[PDB]
Amino acid sequence: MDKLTLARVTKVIGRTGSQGQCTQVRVEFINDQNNRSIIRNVKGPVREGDILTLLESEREARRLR
Amino acid sequence: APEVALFGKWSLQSVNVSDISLVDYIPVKEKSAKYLPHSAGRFQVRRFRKAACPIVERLANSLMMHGRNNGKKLMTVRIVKHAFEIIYLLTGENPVQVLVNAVINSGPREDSTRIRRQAVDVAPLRRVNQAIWLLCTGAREAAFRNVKTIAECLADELINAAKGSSNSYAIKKKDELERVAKSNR
Amino acid sequence: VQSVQTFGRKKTATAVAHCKKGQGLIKVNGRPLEFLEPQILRIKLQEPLLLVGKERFQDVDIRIRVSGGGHVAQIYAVRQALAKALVAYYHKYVDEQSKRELKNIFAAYDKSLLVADPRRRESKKFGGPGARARYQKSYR
Amino acid sequence: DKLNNMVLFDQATYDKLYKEVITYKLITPSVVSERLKVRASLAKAGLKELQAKGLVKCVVHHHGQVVYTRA
Amino acid sequence: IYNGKVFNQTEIKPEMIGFYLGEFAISYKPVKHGRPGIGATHSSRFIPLK
Amino acid sequence: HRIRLTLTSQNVKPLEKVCAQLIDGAKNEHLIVKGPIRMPTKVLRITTRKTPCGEGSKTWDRFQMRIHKRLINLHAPAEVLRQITSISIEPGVDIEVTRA
Amino acid sequence: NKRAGELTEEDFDKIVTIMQNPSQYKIPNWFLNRQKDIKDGKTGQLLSTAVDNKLREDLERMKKIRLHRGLRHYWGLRVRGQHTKTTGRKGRTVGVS
Amino acid sequence: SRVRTKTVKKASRVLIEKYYTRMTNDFHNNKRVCDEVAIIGSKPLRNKIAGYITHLMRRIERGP
Amino acid sequence: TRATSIKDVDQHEATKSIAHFLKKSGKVKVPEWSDLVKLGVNKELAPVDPDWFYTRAASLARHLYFRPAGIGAFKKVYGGNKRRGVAPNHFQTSAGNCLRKAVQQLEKIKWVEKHPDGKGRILSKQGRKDLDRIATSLRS
RNA sequence: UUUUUUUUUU
RNA sequence: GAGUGAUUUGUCUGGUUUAUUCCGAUAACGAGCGAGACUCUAGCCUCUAAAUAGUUGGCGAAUCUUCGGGUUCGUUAACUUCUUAGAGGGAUAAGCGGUGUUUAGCCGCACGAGAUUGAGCGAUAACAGGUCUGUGAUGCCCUUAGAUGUCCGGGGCUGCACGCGUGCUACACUGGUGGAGUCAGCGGGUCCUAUGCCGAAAGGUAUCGGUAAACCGUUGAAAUUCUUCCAUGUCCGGGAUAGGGUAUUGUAAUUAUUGCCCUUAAACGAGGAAUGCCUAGUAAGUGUGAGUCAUCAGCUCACGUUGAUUACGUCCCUGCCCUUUGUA
Repeated sequence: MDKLTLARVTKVIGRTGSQGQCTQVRVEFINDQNNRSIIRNVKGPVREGDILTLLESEREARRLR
Repeated sequence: APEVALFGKWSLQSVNVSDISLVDYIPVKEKSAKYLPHSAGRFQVRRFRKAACPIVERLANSLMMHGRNNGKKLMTVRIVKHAFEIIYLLTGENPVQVLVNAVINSGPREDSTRIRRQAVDVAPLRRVNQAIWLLCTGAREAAFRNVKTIAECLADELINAAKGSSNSYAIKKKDELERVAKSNR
Repeated sequence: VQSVQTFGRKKTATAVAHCKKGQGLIKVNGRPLEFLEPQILRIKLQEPLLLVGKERFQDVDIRIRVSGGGHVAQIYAVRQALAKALVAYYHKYVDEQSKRELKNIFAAYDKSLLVADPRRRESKKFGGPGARARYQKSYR
Repeated sequence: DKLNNMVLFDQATYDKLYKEVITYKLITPSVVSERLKVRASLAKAGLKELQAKGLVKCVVHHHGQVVYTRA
Repeated sequence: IYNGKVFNQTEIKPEMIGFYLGEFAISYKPVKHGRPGIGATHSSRFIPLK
Repeated sequence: HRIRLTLTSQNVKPLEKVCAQLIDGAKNEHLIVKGPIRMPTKVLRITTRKTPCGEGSKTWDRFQMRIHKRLINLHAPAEVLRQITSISIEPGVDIEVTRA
Repeated sequence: NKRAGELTEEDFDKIVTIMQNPSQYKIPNWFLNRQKDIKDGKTGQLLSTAVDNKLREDLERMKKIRLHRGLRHYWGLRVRGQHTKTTGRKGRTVGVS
Repeated sequence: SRVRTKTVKKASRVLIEKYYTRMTNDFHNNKRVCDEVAIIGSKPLRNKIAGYITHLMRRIERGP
Repeated sequence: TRATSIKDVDQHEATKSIAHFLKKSGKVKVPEWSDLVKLGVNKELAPVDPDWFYTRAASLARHLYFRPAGIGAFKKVYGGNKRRGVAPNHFQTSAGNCLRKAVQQLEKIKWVEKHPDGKGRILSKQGRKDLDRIATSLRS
């Protein structure tokens, strides 16, 4: 059970998925002293400044090639 | 400047969005404080223009589905009006606040994609979009071949969704997606 | 005789508002603003008055004549013509400061109150029932 | 299973209408019909009587919906 | 009464009053069906190449 | 009296040329001339199938002919009409005079 | 605006009398489902099993006189000149060989 | 899209080479100049030429 | 200052009051077949209200207050969509006998005149008087 | 992951 | 230029563009077609004009009035805001920020009515694609009066165990039924038909006006809005099938032309495997006009009214374009 972590989107890496439906983005944790910045895959239209709510924050998306 | 009240009855300035992520995607107050949820505007010229549409107008827009009811925005606005009256008369608080809480609680926070599936996060805009879609879909199903009117069904769906109770259609579907997504981690 | 004449448009509906010096009257096709169908779209006609203040309308007689289009389009044309008529009156017989204030309130609330929406129906093209949709294709 | 729903008020249901229903926060023909197993037409006919007698307040009186509340 | 091909002989009974002559000389033959042929149905359109 | 000049044409340029010539003639003769009144143009549309058979994609040819009509009102009982009407003339424009 | 159960028996008797004698109570002849009967010439409203009896008699009359409509009726085909190639199929698909 | 065709580009180059003095860095001035300096059969074409001429002036100022 | 003409009141209330006045006057002779007919081909059942004639005449007078017309025009005014069963709906005019008889009764009560140009019916000198009186009675 | 065929002459 | 030659290069490494669109590099130089430009169309706005378009008044008249006003016709001046239709302007990547090879350009902002409105046209080279049943376009073949010419009378092209395609109507309370109340546009007419009278309707009858911004026609459309009853019942959903009567078109209605009235009231309870169309005034719903038309629209071609959900991506499926590569 990982705490609900809020993370703001710092930049948009670009589209991904079989049909190009997901968006790979870089997120930075909001309430974090170290400012954990990781890469995530997002469903739906996302832009810079959007705050995502990760149910679990340990997972990391494979960087786009 | 006079305070703008939806339908001239409900105040908008006393509405707050709990979800920080959805604060800027649920337009209620300030520039979005509109007397009627029927404003003939262009919210699809660019990508995120729909994010500026008032949330009540989005509800009215999504309630006019199943082509039988396609284009009847006046009927849909009346339906939302009566549903809001029922909401206030049944719960006690601002029906706009009830709708906002339902939208906050009805949007999934993790979903699945075909990249077997892969669990992914949900952008705030899609989280709001699905919230409205699930709520309207729940009301529509409950009122089909049922004595309960659409306004009564809509009122019940919003109330249960706002409370988070697992009797609303939207909450059940929201939990279904998250549970399935949690498997595809 | 202090009088101005403006117009509003929407789809095909067009409304012409003649606003003269008067005792605070607003009549659309000779009918009051409180008995214009559809009922639900009456706050749309009242919106200019609600935002600006009835006190800035009670000094004029605005007679509006609308034609073309449908009910909703005519309601929008009428409200646009009302707003533009008040602005034109305050521009031609009241101070530019008040005219600027009026424009500021109207634009802050709704841009369509002053500027016409340029959307019009797109022509149907053969091979389909409408502008974009096409007749069902059978491949066998 | 079919809704064996009565077309006119049995005496017991009639008394129930004056005792219980008047206390409901939300009063509508559909809810009273689902409660007392009465045709919705009867439900709103009886609610008109309740309004005339002054035991309920009308909040919405649309042709597509009627809503009453406890007084 | 001519039916298009032959003259159908018919006695006029009193019960035929108020009707047309053509109603008593059918112009076609009642259909009795015949074991559908090749073209019918989508499965039976294929002819082997060799 | 009101002489009505009806000039009709399928091409705008010759029609307006003739109309301007008549207006100039009337003004030169110092007549009471009523400016060119432009009647709404009449559009005749024929939409046909392009193919001479029934085969192919269903494509349609949209033909249309336009007719423009101009009205000129004159208060001229003198024979200045004869002159102004006779001098100006152009193919493709048909003019008619009425004693309204 | 009354439910049929709240009616007494003489109400039904009155209504039935009117139904069996509509002409008496100023119901015009154009309101009836059997006007100028081909056999009797009387104009009345057929009720209850009379409708089925008259349908039987009509079909029997046409079949006996060998009218085209009656022949089609007892063959079981459509009688109002509709296309029967594609619609009205209430049978079983028949295959090829 | 917003890519200027060789027609517009060549016309702009000839105009700049032949009337450098009259071409300022203002679109309206360039448009008015073109109206009398060249015979262009289309107002959109003339405006495209004038706009590209202004864009070329901005670079000419910076360098060759 | 307001509510001095039919145009200043609610048209539904205006027609209701006019029908009440016509019924009370006791001078309108209803056709014998009033309880026997439909009000146009597009309708399936006869009118639910047994006093539909008075309401129809009230509506006719109210509309005559707005524009002159004839029997043919009123047939379209009261016409509507006809459902052709398994084929698409189409516009259908209403019946003409009821309209004609109602207008003749309105003439009998000296409420409707013939057009001075002889091309329709116009609300009469007394008709305008009575209708304005009903409107100002509605007042509020 | 699976994915075999296409008569003769012209 | 390169190859004996078929053939290449020009017609590109790269960047960019909806684009062989441009920038640029370059054994090629200079050109053409196509694209673009262009024509029509939609905006938004200023000069010309309007007894076939209208307003603002002035003047008569007649209603109400809370007495201060409202509504209404019938008409002689001022003016074109509205209407019409000519002539023009207006937007262009032009201004600001970022980015890019000092480019081509791209993103965002501002200004603005608008920062890609929709169509038309549309190359080289082809297909044994369709059309001899459009043609006084046509070769060859056949036939030419016991005709395959032409006309006349009947019938058929609709015939029904069945399979498929395009569709219309529905399965219902976001509804149906009776009222009440109201808003179009494209366009048509010698045939449209106003308006009186009769008729329950269908329709009948006397005819006005119009060959038309003049009359039909202020084109009183539907969906939609407000009310009344109905309430989850195949029922007031649905109106297939069938009986009787009845108008109208036409020489003629049988194999029911179509419409009207009463009656009968079927399947259908949201539709399997599959599969179509679609990105904003669009989809969908909704009606209207025109073509066909003596009569007959569930079809097509257009027009408006009400009016959204989703996305602003990708090459995963289906394909397309360019380059390299392999090929029996």
